[PDB]
Amino acid sequence: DVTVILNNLLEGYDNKLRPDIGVKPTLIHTDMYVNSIGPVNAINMEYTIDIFFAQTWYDRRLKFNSTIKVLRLNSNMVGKIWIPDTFFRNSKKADAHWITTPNRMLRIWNDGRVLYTLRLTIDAECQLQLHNFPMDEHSCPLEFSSYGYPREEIVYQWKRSSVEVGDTRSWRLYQFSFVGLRNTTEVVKTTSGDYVVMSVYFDLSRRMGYFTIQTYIPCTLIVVLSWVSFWINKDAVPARTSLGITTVLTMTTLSTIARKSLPKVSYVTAMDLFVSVCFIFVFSALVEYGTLHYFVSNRRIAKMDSYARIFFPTAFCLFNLVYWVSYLYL
Amino acid sequence: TVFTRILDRLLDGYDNRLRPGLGERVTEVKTDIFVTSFGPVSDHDMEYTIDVFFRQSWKDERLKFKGPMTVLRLNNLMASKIWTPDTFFHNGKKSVAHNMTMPNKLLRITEDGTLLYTMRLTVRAECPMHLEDFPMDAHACPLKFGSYAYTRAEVVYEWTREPARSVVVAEDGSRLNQYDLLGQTVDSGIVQSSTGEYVVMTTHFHLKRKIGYFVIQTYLPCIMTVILSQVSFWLNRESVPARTVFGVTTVLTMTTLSISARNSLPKVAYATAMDWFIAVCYAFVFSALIEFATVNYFTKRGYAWDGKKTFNSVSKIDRLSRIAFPLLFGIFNLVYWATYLNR
Amino acid sequence: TTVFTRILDRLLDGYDNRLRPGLGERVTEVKTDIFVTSFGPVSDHDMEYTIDVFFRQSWKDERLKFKGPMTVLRLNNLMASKIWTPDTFFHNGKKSVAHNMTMPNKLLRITEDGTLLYTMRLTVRAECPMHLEDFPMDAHACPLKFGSYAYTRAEVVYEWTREPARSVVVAEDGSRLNQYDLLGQTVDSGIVQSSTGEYVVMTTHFHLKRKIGYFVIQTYLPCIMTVILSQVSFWLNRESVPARTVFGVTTVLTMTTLSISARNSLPKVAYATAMDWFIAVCYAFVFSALIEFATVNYFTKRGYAWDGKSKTFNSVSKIDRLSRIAFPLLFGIFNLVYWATYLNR
Amino acid sequence: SFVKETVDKLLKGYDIRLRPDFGGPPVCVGMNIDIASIDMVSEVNMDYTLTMYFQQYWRDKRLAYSGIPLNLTLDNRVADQLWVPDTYFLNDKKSFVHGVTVKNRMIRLHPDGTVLYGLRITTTAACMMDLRRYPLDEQNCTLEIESYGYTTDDIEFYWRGGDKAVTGVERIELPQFSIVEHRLVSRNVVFATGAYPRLSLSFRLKRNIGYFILQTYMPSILITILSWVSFWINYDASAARVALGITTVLTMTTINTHLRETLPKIPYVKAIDMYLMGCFVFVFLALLEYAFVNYIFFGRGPQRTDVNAIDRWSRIVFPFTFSLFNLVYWLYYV
Amino acid sequence: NMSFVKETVDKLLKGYDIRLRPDFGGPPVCVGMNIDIASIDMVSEVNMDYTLTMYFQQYWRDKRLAYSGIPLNLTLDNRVADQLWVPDTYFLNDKKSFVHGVTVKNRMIRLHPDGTVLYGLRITTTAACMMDLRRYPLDEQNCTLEIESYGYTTDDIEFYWRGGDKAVTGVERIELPQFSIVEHRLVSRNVVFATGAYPRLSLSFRLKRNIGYFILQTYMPSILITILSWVSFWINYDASAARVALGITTVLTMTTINTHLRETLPKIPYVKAIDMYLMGCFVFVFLALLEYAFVNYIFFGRGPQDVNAIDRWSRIVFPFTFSLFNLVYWLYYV
Ligand SMILES: *[C@@H]1O[C@H](CO)[C@@H](O[C@@H]2O[C@H](CO)[C@@H](O[C@@H]3O[C@H](CO[C@H]4O[C@H](CO[C@H]5O[C@H](CO)[C@@H](O)[C@H](O)[C@@H]5O)[C@@H](O)[C@H](O[C@H]5O[C@H](CO)[C@@H](O)[C@H](O)[C@@H]5O)[C@@H]4O)[C@@H](O)[C@H](O[C@H]4O[C@H](CO)[C@@H](O)[C@H](O)[C@@H]4O[C@H]4O[C@H](CO)[C@@H](O)[C@H](O)[C@@H]4O[C@H]4O[C@H](CO)[C@@H](O)[C@H](O)[C@@H]4O)[C@@H]3O)[C@H](O)[C@H]2NC(C)=O)[C@H](O)[C@H]1NC(C)=O
Ligand SMILES: *[C@@H]1O[C@H](CO)[C@@H](O[C@@H]2O[C@H](CO)[C@@H](O[C@@H]3O[C@H](CO[C@H]4O[C@H](CO)[C@@H](O)[C@H](O[C@H]5O[C@H](CO)[C@@H](O)[C@H](O)[C@@H]5O)[C@@H]4O)[C@@H](O)[C@H](O[C@H]4O[C@H](CO)[C@@H](O)[C@H](O)[C@@H]4O)[C@@H]3O)[C@H](O)[C@H]2NC(C)=O)[C@H](O)[C@H]1NC(C)=O
Ligand SMILES: *[C@@H]1O[C@H](CO)[C@@H](O[C@@H]2O[C@H](CO)[C@@H](O[C@@H]3O[C@H](CO[C@H]4O[C@H](CO)[C@@H](O)[C@H](O[C@H]5O[C@H](CO)[C@@H](O)[C@H](O)[C@@H]5O)[C@@H]4O)[C@@H](O)[C@H](O[C@H]4O[C@H](CO)[C@@H](O)[C@H](O)[C@@H]4O)[C@@H]3O)[C@H](O)[C@H]2NC(C)=O)[C@H](O)[C@H]1NC(C)=O
Ligand SMILES: CCCCCCCC(=O)OC[C@H](COP(=O)(O)O[C@@H]1[C@H](O)[C@H](O)[C@@H](OP(=O)(O)O)[C@H](OP(=O)(O)O)[C@H]1O)OC(=O)CCCCCCC
Ligand SMILES: CCCCCCCC(=O)OC[C@H](COP(=O)(O)O[C@@H]1[C@H](O)[C@H](O)[C@@H](OP(=O)(O)O)[C@H](OP(=O)(O)O)[C@H]1O)OC(=O)CCCCCCC
Ligand SMILES: *[C@@H]1O[C@H](CO)[C@@H](O)[C@H](O)[C@H]1NC(C)=O
Ligand SMILES: [Cl-]
Ligand SMILES: [Cl-]
Ligand SMILES: [Cl-]
Repeated sequence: DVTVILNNLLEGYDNKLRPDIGVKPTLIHTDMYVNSIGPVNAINMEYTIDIFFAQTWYDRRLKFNSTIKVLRLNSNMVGKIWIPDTFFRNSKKADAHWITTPNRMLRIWNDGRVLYTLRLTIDAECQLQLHNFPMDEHSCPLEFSSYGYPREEIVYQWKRSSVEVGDTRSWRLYQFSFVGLRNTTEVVKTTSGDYVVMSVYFDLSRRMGYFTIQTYIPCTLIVVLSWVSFWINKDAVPARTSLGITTVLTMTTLSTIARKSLPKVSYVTAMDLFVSVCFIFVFSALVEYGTLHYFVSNRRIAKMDSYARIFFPTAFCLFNLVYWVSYLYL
Repeated sequence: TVFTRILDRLLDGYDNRLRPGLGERVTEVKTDIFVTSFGPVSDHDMEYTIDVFFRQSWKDERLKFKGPMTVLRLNNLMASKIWTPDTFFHNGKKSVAHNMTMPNKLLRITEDGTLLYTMRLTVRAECPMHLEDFPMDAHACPLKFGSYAYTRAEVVYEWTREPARSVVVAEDGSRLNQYDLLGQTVDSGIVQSSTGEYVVMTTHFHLKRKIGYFVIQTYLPCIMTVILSQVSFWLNRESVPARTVFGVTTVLTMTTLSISARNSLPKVAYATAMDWFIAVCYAFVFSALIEFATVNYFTKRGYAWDGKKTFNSVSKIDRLSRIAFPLLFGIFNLVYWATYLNR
Repeated sequence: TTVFTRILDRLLDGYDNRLRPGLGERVTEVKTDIFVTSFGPVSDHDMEYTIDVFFRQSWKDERLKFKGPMTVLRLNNLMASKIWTPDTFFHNGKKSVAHNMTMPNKLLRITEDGTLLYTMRLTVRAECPMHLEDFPMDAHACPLKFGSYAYTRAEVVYEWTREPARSVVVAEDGSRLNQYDLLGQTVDSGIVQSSTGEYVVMTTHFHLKRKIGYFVIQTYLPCIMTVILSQVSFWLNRESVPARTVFGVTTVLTMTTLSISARNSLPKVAYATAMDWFIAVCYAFVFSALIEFATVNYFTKRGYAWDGKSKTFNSVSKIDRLSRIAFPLLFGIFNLVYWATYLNR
Repeated sequence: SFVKETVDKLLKGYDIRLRPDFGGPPVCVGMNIDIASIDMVSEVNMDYTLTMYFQQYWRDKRLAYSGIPLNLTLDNRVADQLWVPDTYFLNDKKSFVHGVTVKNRMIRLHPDGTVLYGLRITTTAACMMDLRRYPLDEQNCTLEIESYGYTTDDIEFYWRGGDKAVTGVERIELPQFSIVEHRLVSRNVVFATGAYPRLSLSFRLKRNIGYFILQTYMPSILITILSWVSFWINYDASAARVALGITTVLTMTTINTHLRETLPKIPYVKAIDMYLMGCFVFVFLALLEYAFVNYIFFGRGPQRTDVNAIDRWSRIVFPFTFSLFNLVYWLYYV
Repeated sequence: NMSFVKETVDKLLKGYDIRLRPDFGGPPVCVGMNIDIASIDMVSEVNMDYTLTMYFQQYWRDKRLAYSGIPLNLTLDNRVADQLWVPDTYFLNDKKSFVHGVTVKNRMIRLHPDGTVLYGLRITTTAACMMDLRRYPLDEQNCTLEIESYGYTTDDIEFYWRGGDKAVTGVERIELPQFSIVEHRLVSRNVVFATGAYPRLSLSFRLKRNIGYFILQTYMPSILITILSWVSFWINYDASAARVALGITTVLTMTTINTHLRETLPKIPYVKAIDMYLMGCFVFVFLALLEYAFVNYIFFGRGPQDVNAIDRWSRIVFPFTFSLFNLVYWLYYV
């Protein structure tokens, strides 16, 4: 009884023709369930995402009159009926799933409504404004639309529950915390025509736990250690010189991780500004002793250590006051 | 001859778009897993590899046959023309259905219309890791699977035997470098989605991270560097170059060790247990150099005591530091290893 | 038009694509020509290289002779798969790509006399085994072999279209090499005995010579200057015990840093190369310089050094004076022997 | 309904084996490109990856329909039943058509027979790079479009909207480069075998210098200045000057080793290599300077010109020569 | 003389059933196998797998494919393999594999007049072998390749190495960057289960890691740093700056050696032989520096209330104990 219904629906059917091709635009209602948001790759400016993509539209050619209300079908009928050519506009690489069978579902109601769902894994490009790193926040988008059908042919619209997520604790976000998400609608003009574009924006804020312990605190300690020489006597040339140049070597070693997981962007991130200023302070402390040693011994001038005992901590605390307020509250 | 004839008639009037017993009963699938090799686990990707012989059994009443034989083996061309469950792994990322040298699949039909469906797969599933306890972390990596298109009212999954006896892991195949497979927990359930309710089968593999490598590579070198910094408390206060070089080079050594240890861990942005231990070790080595700067501030005469005038007494800061620093560091180790190893 | 479409619709009447031309009568001779669009990067880590070529094969099939106004056809890729073609494969190829963007980058032309010209565009990744003992002063001959997979020399043979030297042509800008210099190629043909029979193999060896200037600036010169710096301490007065001690150890630490840095550039092999021997000898020279001062320090007596305004003072160590000559001379001799063992080849 | 019958009639008798105007003038194919993104500019592999919207325009009278005022956009699978140009990319290493949720391909018929064939393609395109001026280098990477089997007597290539056929270049943001300009070139390659059409799209990529100033050039300059501090230190402070001299050499070694691991592996001498070696030499001579200072005093002082003279002469020459080295280096590369 | 072949080849396939094995109701079909290893590459300790490329031949006699009248062995187009029965041979420890497909699929079918079928395949297989790297780098690995039928049991299909122990060639030509193939072995056993025995063929290799790199890069510099730490014992007890700098820099150098080796070497996160040696040398340099602290305190802390004895005993115990540690180390692992 169901075999006859399926056979009759495809009799005299052309999957190459849009439903109501010369009547009105085909309205497609889209629903998305985000299984997981994969790691953000700042080097490649992209993120991974696994979703359940559901599209709903009406196809008058698939109306069937019977006691059955809906035909719950597997993926073998996807290639027999017309399917929207929905593609993700910022997907660098995306793929469906085929284990153990194609991860696709097709349900057809008696009034011609079709529900088409498939599981997708998408690597979507995301342009990261890496200023203020590692105190940076991003809204990585996910845009999809039809490929060949303009706004006069295919129109997309979100459902009452557009995007659903899971528990957010099974996700693979290493560097970021998921803040929130938003969905928008827009029409984009191209040479082929005007297209309806659906967009989802995932707002991500970078977690700062690693950078404080690994980078900020050690760099602060090295700068404080370089201030020790201001209390060592000026006659202890081997002690102050070795302390000054070894903190420079330590600061150079620490400076090698300021730009490690991020691309070779040529603007100064917040992490690089802090490391560079720390390198200047330890550089200036060693130069401070060199100036003091030359003028005192090798011919106010002789009170440089007393001035540097207060000026260096004051200027470093003043720099930290400006630095942390600007990137956290400004 | 008879074997050929039954195969020709086996799919006459057969619609593979309809699940068996549609409109009469829910399709019952008895699953069965044989883990050949619980493959490598990637901390940097939060995913694990597993090699299994995934089995599924159900009844297709339309495929009953009469003949001298009792079991029919179907080739891959005919197996693709027969309805099979649309089983998928919920947490799988990119699995492989092996095709060498032929499709590693086998469909067998019993006389009463019972189908046994076996396939060899390399499932690359996901495992959500919370590495706050790293390297003393334990994880329960799941393997959830079920039907994609059929809700619980159409296709139902169950384990063929008792759930603990349905996932059989190979004794030889463990393939874990930094984990120990304590055991697996097997259970089923129902999940809720916008498209209905689905039967889900879960299998959790419990992994305990091995710590011996991290003790010798990170913890022991960091502990000994903290000891060397406190060794400076016994050097005489008049050896300013020696005590200065001792302090800064230990800080440089700690910095060298801190970077190396962090480079081994996956790039998470939250502080782990190893991060706190190194941070505290960084504080002790920092404080030892600060301690000498205070001792040197109250040193009066440059010369030290000779073999046989006034001479500097032993610093009270030095004498108390010889006790406070080792005792505080020993206290910190007692709290640290009790908090993370007793969980 | 109708004449042209009638020829295509009747060429394959009674054509058996399972049988090679002249099966049981003669030997199928295939003329082969390679144009190398680019010689891609060479991966010393994977011991492999990529090569973008236009692969041309010309043979004859008397079952495909046609009569009409034109003297050459042009088959679409659907009909190109209905006609027997040589099963040419690359013996050392690892993962080759047949481009089909935006359409299959193939072309099958049939001439009136039944001569087929088959051209395809391929990106072949072939394995190039290397002996990195003389690294970074090593030269290699990366091969590119191909032949019939299933047909022995009694059924299918391969010959170059023209003289072998002029059958493999490299474009003027086909050298996409950062680390090597392509010195040219040698083209040859031969026979291999297998477990399944004797097969014709067409061979092309690309001769590559590694560039040396990068390793001189990055590895050899810093190592030579580090060893020179270690021997500079011999000219410091023996009373500068802390100075000559930090001079020794920091030079050792510097040599440790350079040794690891230079080893990163070379792919991870578990045998010693010419760069390892140079660094190890440089390691020993820096190690021995600190041992030299340890002996000198053992025989120093007075803790004070010579004063400009001049008591009894230490003499210049005979070990120091002899090491001021022996160490620079021994390293010079080593450099003379090292740079003549590998460069002269 | 009426649209259904017209398409069935158009595709009935259509021979994919024959080009439009098969026996007559060459079919004139017009090409537009909308570049979605450029990424993975590789110096080691000498290639770059771009994603683009590739549109081909040509007229086939066999696909003309009347009585329908609409531009018939069809399912992508109809493209396999129609003749399309055999367009390929010459310098393409590896490319694919995106296929999620379906193959990213469009066919749009027009009443006059015009066919619009669109493709979303990600292509890794080879381009030889001259990196002897790295990081102050400028690269010109191209994309070559050709017909595999048709000569200029059967197919013609032009840029539809000549100077505006390629769009989206001005919106591309490369972390390491800036696109100075791009050019569209149309020509025929004249061979003895025949003339073949070719379309060439080329960009001029200029690497950004701000990154290397922060990571490679500024640290090296500061360490070189630090090595000059010993020239103001007293000659009798042997431990201080030796420690300062040899620690700057180790510090310079750490910088070079760090760059050799973070920068791409380009095994030949570049502009950055010339600078790092020059800085390593300057700190090398600063430590070597004190050896002369120490040996003149403690080696030839007893026998018995001025120890202070070598230091004072070094306080002027070393800063002067480093600026002289810098002045020549930057003029030669900028 | 091709018309006879064309009739014969078409006559063989007319009436052929691909779903039935040779001798469907009779004795098991014996399949002989040969392997010609083209190369082995990427023997990875981290992934615990190796990649090998081989020519995998299978031989069996099909009475239905026997022909008479042609004295030749009919080598057919490789696409005829889709029309014949072939064994369902797979590899148990295969992680991923593929048949090479340029310019065509790299497979061969060759019939013989008596009915023998030769089915060859050029396969690149990533196979998984568990590696015990506790003795690394002084470790010998044993990586195998298990070959089995997926569905048939020993009553329907039987495996054997064709020709004997020379069924696998090309092993002597295998070259690995960091291993030496000591030998290979061929095993033919039936795995007996409750359901029924299954034919299996096993090919195993013994890999021996080369030690030349580790001697000069890991062991030799570590030995030199340890010996250099003993120099302080011959320095005067009151030379605090020299002995502390020598002691603490050798500790830093050992850390630099150990941490960088951790970066370069493959990431195997459990205790290996190389870890023990580096840790042992780090204890000695720690103790040598700690020895001076005892000497310094005894002279300066307990002095006013002999430090020549501690130094002279350290000059013997440290060289002797480090010699003993190497003797114990190089005997347990070698
Ligand atoms: C340049 O050349 C390359 C190489 O040739 C081209 O790459 C090829 O591209 C084409 C077009 O996209 C592919 O064909 C379709 O593939 C899909 C997907 O399955 C394939 O791909 C999966 C994923 O591979 C990924 O990576 C590869 C690269 O490595 C990439 O190419 C690919 O796009 C993707 O990114 C594989 O996992 C999958 O293998 C799995 O499944 C196999 C069985 O399918 C199994 O044998 C394997 O072991 C493994 O488990 C497979 O390789 C196919 O779904 C699709 O087949 C459907 O559509 C065609 C359309 O003509 C139709 O003929 C088929 O019958 C089938 O449609 C039926 O099934 C549908 C799904 O159930 C259903 O929806 C339909 O309604 C229909 O059902 C009807 O028939 C069935 C019986 O068939 C019946 O039961 C029903 O009742 C009903 O009547 C195509 O095969 C090639 O796979 C791909 N090849 C390669 C090597 O990459 C590239 O495109 C070229 N580029 C250019 C510019 O020309
Ligand atoms: C990256 O690097 C590539 C490679 O170097 C650059 O590509 C080159 O760009 C230049 C500048 O745009 C191109 O030259 C131009 O070519 C066009 C087209 O010429 C073709 O068609 C003509 C049709 O009339 C025909 O006459 C030409 O034949 C002549 O020239 C060829 C050589 O190109 C020669 O072999 C023949 O014998 C003829 O002499 C050819 O078929 C041309 O129209 C341009 O002319 C301009 O300049 C002339 C100067 O006298 C002027 O008279 C014209 O009015 C016009 O202003 C010009 O010659 C070159 O062809 C490109 N080469 C390739 C391989 O693509 C690319 O520009 C670089 N990118 C960047 C961003 O810099
Ligand atoms: C890497 O590591 C693997 C695993 O250890 C090595 O593989 C092993 O190699 C050895 C050889 O070095 C193999 O031993 C030989 O095995 C054959 C085959 O045995 C099978 O068939 C026999 C009948 O032909 C049968 O008797 C065997 O049954 C035995 O094992 C079962 C196990 O359940 C047991 O129940 C039985 O009681 C038997 O003990 C089995 O089915 C065998 O024919 C050989 O016999 C030789 O030696 C015996 C004396 O021991 C002698 O009597 C014979 O005449 C003959 O000389 C021999 O046992 C071993 O089987 C391999 N194991 C596996 C799992 O592959 C591999 O060699 C390593 N690599 C390298 C490079 O070394
Ligand atoms: C991190 C430490 C920070 C300390 C910050 C605070 C530092 C601070 O306040 O130092 C002062 C004092 C110095 O102690 P210390 O023994 O080093 O210095 C002696 C002290 O100054 C005597 O008073 C001097 O004698 P006199 O009267 O002139 O004859 C004596 O001279 P000499 O006879 O030898 O020539 C000096 O050597 O230390 C404490 O009181 C230790 C408090 C507990 C410290 C507990 C620390 C754990
Ligand atoms: C790694 C090399 C190890 C070499 C180990 C070599 C060990 C070895 O043999 O040492 C002995 C001697 C040390 O000589 P050196 O110059 O170091 O020291 C002098 C020596 O001790 C005299 O005996 C002292 O004279 P005196 O009697 O008190 O008046 C003199 O006192 P003073 O005038 O300062 O007050 C000291 O300076 O060396 C050689 O003769 C060089 C041999 C060739 C060495 C060739 C080295 C290349
Ligand atoms: C977003 O999703 C909600 C919920 O489905 C829907 O009501 C709304 O129309 C969508 N679009 C915008 C722009 O909010
Ligand atoms: Cl992330
Ligand atoms: Cl693991
Ligand atoms: Cl190269």
